[PDB]
Amino acid sequence: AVYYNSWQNLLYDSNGNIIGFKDFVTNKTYNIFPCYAGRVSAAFHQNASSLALLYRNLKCSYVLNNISLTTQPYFDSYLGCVFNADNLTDYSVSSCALRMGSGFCVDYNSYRFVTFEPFNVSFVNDSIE
Amino acid sequence: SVGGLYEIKIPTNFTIVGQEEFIQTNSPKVTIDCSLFVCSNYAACHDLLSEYGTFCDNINSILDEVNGLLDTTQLHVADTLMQGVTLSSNLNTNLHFDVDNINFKSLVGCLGPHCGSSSRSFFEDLLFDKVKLSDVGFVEAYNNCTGGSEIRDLLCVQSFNGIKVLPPILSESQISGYTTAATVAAMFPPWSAAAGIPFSLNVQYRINGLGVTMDVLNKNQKLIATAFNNALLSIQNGFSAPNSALAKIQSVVNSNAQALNSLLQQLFNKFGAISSSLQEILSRLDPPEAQVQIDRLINGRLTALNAYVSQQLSDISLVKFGAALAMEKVNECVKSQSPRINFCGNGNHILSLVQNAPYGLLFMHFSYKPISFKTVLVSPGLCISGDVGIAPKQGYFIKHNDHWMFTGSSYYYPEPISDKNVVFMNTCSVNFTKAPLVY
Amino acid sequence: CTGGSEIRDLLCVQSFNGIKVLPPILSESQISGYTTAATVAAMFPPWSAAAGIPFSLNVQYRINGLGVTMDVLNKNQKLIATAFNNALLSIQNGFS
Amino acid sequence: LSEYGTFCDNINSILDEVNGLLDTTQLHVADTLMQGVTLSSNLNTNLH
Amino acid sequence: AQVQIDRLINGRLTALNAYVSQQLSDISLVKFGAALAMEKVNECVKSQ
Amino acid sequence: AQVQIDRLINGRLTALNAYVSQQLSDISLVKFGAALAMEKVNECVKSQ
Amino acid sequence: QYWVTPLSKRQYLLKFDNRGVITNAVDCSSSFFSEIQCKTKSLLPNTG
Amino acid sequence: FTGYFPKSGANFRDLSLKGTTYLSTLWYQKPFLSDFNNGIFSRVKNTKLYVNKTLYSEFSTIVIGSVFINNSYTIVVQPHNGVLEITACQYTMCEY
Ligand SMILES: CC(=O)N[C@H]1[C@H]([C@H](O)[C@H](O)COC(C)=O)O[C@@](O[C@H](CO)[C@@H](O)[C@@H]2O[C@@](O)(C(=O)O)C[C@H](O)[C@H]2NC(C)=O)(C(=O)O)C[C@@H]1O
Ligand SMILES: *[C@@H]1O[C@H](CO)[C@@H](O[C@@H]2O[C@H](CO)[C@@H](O)[C@H](O)[C@H]2NC(C)=O)[C@H](O)[C@H]1NC(C)=O
Ligand SMILES: *[C@@H]1O[C@H](CO)[C@@H](O[C@@H]2O[C@H](CO)[C@@H](O)[C@H](O)[C@H]2NC(C)=O)[C@H](O)[C@H]1NC(C)=O
Ligand SMILES: *[C@@H]1O[C@H](CO)[C@@H](O[C@@H]2O[C@H](CO)[C@@H](O)[C@H](O)[C@H]2NC(C)=O)[C@H](O)[C@H]1NC(C)=O
Ligand SMILES: *[C@@H]1O[C@H](CO)[C@@H](O)[C@H](O)[C@H]1NC(C)=O
Ligand SMILES: *[C@@H]1O[C@H](CO)[C@@H](O)[C@H](O)[C@H]1NC(C)=O
Ligand SMILES: *[C@@H]1O[C@H](CO)[C@@H](O)[C@H](O)[C@H]1NC(C)=O
Ligand SMILES: *[C@@H]1O[C@H](CO)[C@@H](O)[C@H](O)[C@H]1NC(C)=O
Ligand SMILES: *[C@@H]1O[C@H](CO)[C@@H](O)[C@H](O)[C@H]1NC(C)=O
Repeated sequence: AVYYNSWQNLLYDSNGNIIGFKDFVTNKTYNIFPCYAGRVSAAFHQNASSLALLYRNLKCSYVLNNISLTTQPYFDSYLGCVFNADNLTDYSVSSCALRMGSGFCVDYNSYRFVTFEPFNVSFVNDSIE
Repeated sequence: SVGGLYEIKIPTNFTIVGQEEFIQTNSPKVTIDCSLFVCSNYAACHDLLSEYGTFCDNINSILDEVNGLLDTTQLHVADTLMQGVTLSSNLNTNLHFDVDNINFKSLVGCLGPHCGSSSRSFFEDLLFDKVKLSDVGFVEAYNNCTGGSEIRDLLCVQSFNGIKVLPPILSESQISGYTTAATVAAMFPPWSAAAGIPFSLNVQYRINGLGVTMDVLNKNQKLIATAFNNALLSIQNGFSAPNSALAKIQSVVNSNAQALNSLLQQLFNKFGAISSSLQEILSRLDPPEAQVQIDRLINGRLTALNAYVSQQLSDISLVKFGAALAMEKVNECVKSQSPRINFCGNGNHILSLVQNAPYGLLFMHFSYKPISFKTVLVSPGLCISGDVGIAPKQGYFIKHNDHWMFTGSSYYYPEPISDKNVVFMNTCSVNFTKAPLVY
Repeated sequence: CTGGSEIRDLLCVQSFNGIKVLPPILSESQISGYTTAATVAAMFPPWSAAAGIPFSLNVQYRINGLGVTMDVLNKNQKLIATAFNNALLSIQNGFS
Repeated sequence: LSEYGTFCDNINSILDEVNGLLDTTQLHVADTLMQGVTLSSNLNTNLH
Repeated sequence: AQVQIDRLINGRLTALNAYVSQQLSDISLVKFGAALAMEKVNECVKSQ
Repeated sequence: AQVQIDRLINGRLTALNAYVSQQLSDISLVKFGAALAMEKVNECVKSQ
Repeated sequence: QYWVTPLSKRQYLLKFDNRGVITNAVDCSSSFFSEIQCKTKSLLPNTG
Repeated sequence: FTGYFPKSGANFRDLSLKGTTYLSTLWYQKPFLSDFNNGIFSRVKNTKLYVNKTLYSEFSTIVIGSVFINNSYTIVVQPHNGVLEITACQYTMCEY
C-alpha cells in the first residue's frame, strides 16, 4: 500500500471497522479480512442412519483444509462440497423431499445427489411437417 | 345522427404491436442465521441470547415458511407452464424455428436433455445478461467469498454475518426450458398451446374476432407475419435502451440488495450502548456491566430481525399475488385467449407469448394496431322487408355505391350483407334505418 | 393549522408531532375527469367504452343474452330506459 | 436518538416505499380508466 | 435524564415499528382492492 | 422487582407485537384465498 | 491575507478518494441541499 | 464525522494588518482583538516576496491567549521563512 502518510497507521471502512494496518515496527502493510463463517445444510431421511452434508459455495479442498477433516466420501457439486452422497446428477427424480436448490435433490434408497425434474413434456412420435 | 347514421373512424390499414410485461413470480430466498447475526462468535453474547430463547426460533421458522412458500410458488408456476404441453419427439429446434413466415428462433432455446443447461433462448439470454444477481449470479458471488481475493464483496460480508440468499429449488435454466417447451408447443403439431391449430391460423382467427374480415387477412398473410416478427424484434431491441420491464426486473435485485445491506447496517447501530462492537464491550467492561451493554445490542438486533421478517412476509405476499397473476396470464393469454378485454395488456389483444426472466416471467402481448382511419357513416341496425330487424355482428352497416353493405368494426372492407354477419330480430327496434329493399 | 382558529384540530396536533397525510399524486378532481371521460365514452360515437354500439342497443343486447326475446325487449324500450334511469336515481338517493 | 443509528432512516424508507406503491397504484387505476377512450371534440356538458 | 429519555425513545421507536408493519399489511389489501377495481373497470364497464 | 418485571414486560410485549404482525400477514393470505374460493364458486360451480 | 472563521462542533460528510485524500466535504446543517447530501451520503443526490 | 469545523456559508474575516511606520491604536481593539470560543480556522496567504530574485515567505503572526499578561501562557505561531516557530510562554506582551 501507498496511502499511509507519516502519521497514519490504521485503515477504516465507512462503518468504523479496522480493515487494514501498517505495522509500527516493520512498516509492513496488511489488509484484515474476517475469518470464514457459514452454515452446513444437512439433508436427512428418516430411514437413514446418517446425513448428507452440503457446505454451500465451498470447494471440498477448502472444507478439508480449513474447516474440518472427515472420513465420509465427498465431491464438488454445483452448490458446494457434498459429503456422504453419491454424485448421480445424470439420474433424475420427479418427486423430491430433500430439495437442495438449482434443480438438485438428495435421494435416499445410501444418499444420492440427483437432478430434480418435477415436470417433463408428454412426447409423441408423430410428424412435425 | 344524420337520418339513421353516425360518423365513425374505421381503420383502413393496420400493424401488429408487441408489448412487454414482466411479472415477478419469485424473489431471492433470504436466510438469516439469527444466532450468528445477533452474536457473531462471542460466547458472552450467546449465553445471553439463550435467555431470549424462542426469538431466534421464530425468526428461523418464519423465514423457513416464507422460503417454503416461494419454492411451492415456483413449482406451481412451472406446473402451469408445462400443463398440457405435448411435443413431437421429431422436433429439433436447430432446424425447426420458423413456420408460415413467423420466426421463433429467438424465442426458442435448444430442446432435449442432450444439451444439458443450454436450453435458454436468445431472447432469455439477452434478458439475463443485464442482471448480475440472478440465481447463478448469487451462486458465483458466494463461491468467490473463499477465493482469497482482495475485493470485499458486500455479499461475502453479509453471508459471514449469517445473511445468505439460497438458490431457488428449480434453476432459471429449468424454467427457461419450460418456457421454451411452452413456446414450441404453439408452433408445431399437435399445437397443444395454440388451440390445436397452426400458429398463423390462430393469429388470423384472433385478428378476425376483433372485427376484421377474413378476406384481407388471408391475402395479407405475408404482411401479418412480417408485422408479427417485426413486433417481436421491436421487443428484443427495446431492452438495449431504458425499458420499463427491464427496470422492473432490476428493481427486484436492487430492492433485495438494499434490504440486505440495511439489515447488515444494524450490526453497526449502537442502540444506546457504549459501542456497536461486542469485542469493544468485552475488552472494556466486566460481566456485571458488559451484560447490560450486550443486552442492549441483543434487543436492538432482534428488533431489527422482527422488522425485517415483517417486511419479508409483506413482500412475499405481493410476490404470491404476482405469481398468481402470471399463472393466470399464462393460462388465459398464452395457452388460450380468454374473452377478457384488457387482461392480456392494453388494446386489441391478438395473442401473447412467454419467456423466462430473472425472478419472474416476461410476457409479450401482440395487439392489432390501426395505422390509418377512414371516417364513414354507419348504421347500428336496419329495418328490412316485413319490418324484420337486423344488427351487424362485430361490424357496421355502410352505404357503399348507394347500396347497403356490411364492414368489420376494426377494418374498412365493405362486403355484402348475409346471415354470416347479421343477428336477426322478428321486429326492428326504433331508430333502425329503414331499408325495405335489403334481402 | 397556522390560522387564528380557537378550534384545536387533532390533525394539526398530529402534523406538529411529525404525523402528516400527503395528497395523492393525482387529485381526486383528475380521477373524476377520468371517470367522466370513461362514462361519456359509452353514450356517444365512437362508443369506445360500449363495444362500439349505442348505449341503449348495448343494454338491449345484454338483456337479450340473458334469455329475453328481442321482441318484447325492443317494443318496451321506453320502459327499459325509464327503469334504467330509475335504478340510477335509486342509487343516488341511497346515499341519503 | 442519533446513537440508535439507522432506525429512523429505516422507518422513513419503508413509509416512502409504501407511498410509492400507493402512487404507482393510483397511476395504474387512472391508466385503466383512460385506456382506449376516444371522445368527439364536439361534446358539450351544457347540451349533451 | 438520559435514562428516562432512552426509555421514551425505545417505546416511541417500538410504536413506529408496529405502525409501519401495520401500514405495509394494509397497503397489501389496498393493492389487492385496486387490482380488483381495475379488473371490474375492464370487465364490467368497458366490456361485459 | 420493578427492574426484573420491566425486562419480562418488554420481552412479552415484543413477542406479542411479533405475533400480531405475523397474524396480520396470515389473515391477508386467508382473504386472498377466500376471494379465489368465491371466484371458483361463481365461475366453476354455479357456472362454467 | 489572514482569513479567520469560528470553529464549532459540527457534523460533516467527508469524501475520501482512492488514495485517502479528503476531496470534498459537506456541512450537514448549513443548508437544505447540504441536509439532502448528508441524508443520502452523496455529493450529487438522485433526482427526487 | 463530527469535529471542530467552520460553518459553511459563514464569513471569513481578513484580520491581517500591514503598516509601514505608524501603528494605529484602533488595530489593537475589537473587532481585531477577537474572542476564541471553541476555536478558529485560518486561511493564510503566503506573501512570497523577492530580494535579488531570491524567494522569501512572509505572513501575519497569530497570538492566542486570555489576558496577555506574564501571569498567563500566550501561544504564538510565527513564520521565519520556511520555519514555523510555535511557542507557548508566560510572555510580557506589548500594548501594541
Ligand atoms: C491596515 C491598513 O490600512 N494598512 C495599509 C497602510 C495604512 O493605511 C498606513 O500604514 C496607516 O498609517 C498610519 C496608522 O498612520 O497603508 C499602506 O500603504 C501606504 C500608503 O497608504 C504605503 O504606500 C506607504 O506610503 C507612505 O507614504 C507612508 O509612510 O505611509 C510611504 C511608505 O514608504 C509606503 N510603504 C511601503 C513602500 O510599503 C502601508 O503599507 O503602510 C498599505 C496598507 O495595506
Ligand atoms: C518506518 O517508517 C518511519 C517513517 O518513515 C521511519 O522513521 C523515520 O526514520 C528516519 C531515520 O531514522 C528519520 O530521519 C525520520 O525522521 C523518521 N520519521 C519519523 C516520522 O519518525 C522508520 O525509520 C521506519 N522503520 C523501519 C524499520 O522501516
Ligand atoms: C458428477 O457427475 C456428473 C455426471 O456424470 C459429471 O459430469 C459429467 O462429466 C463427464 C466427464 O467425466 C462429461 O463427459 C459429461 O458431459 C458430464 N455431464 C454433465 C451432465 O455435465 C461431473 O463431472 C461429476 N462431478 C464430480 C466432481 O464428480
Ligand atoms: C405454405 O407452405 C409452404 C411450403 O411448406 C411454406 O413455405 C416455406 O416458408 C418458409 C418461411 O416460413 C420459407 O423459408 C421456405 O423456404 C418455404 N419453403 C417452400 C418449399 O416454399 C409457407 O411458409 C406456408 N405458408 C403459409 C402461410 O402457410
Ligand atoms: C421408509 O421406510 C418405510 C417403512 O419401511 C417405508 O414405508 C418407506 O417406503 C421407506 N421410504 C424410503 C425412501 O426408503
Ligand atoms: C417424466 O419423468 C419421470 C421420471 O423419469 C417418468 O416416470 C414420467 O413417465 C415422465 N413423464 C412422462 C409424460 O412420461
Ligand atoms: C410411433 O410409435 C408407435 C408405438 O410404438 C409405432 O406403432 C409407430 O410405428 C411409430 N411410428 C414412428 C414413425 O416411429
Ligand atoms: C399500410 O401501412 C404500411 C406502413 O405505412 C404501408 O407500407 C402499406 O403499404 C400500407 N398498406 C395499405 C393498404 O395502405
Ligand atoms: C468470481 O471470481 C473470478 C476470479 O477472480 C472472476 O473472474 C469473476 O468475475 C467473479 N464473479 C463474481 C460474480 O464475483
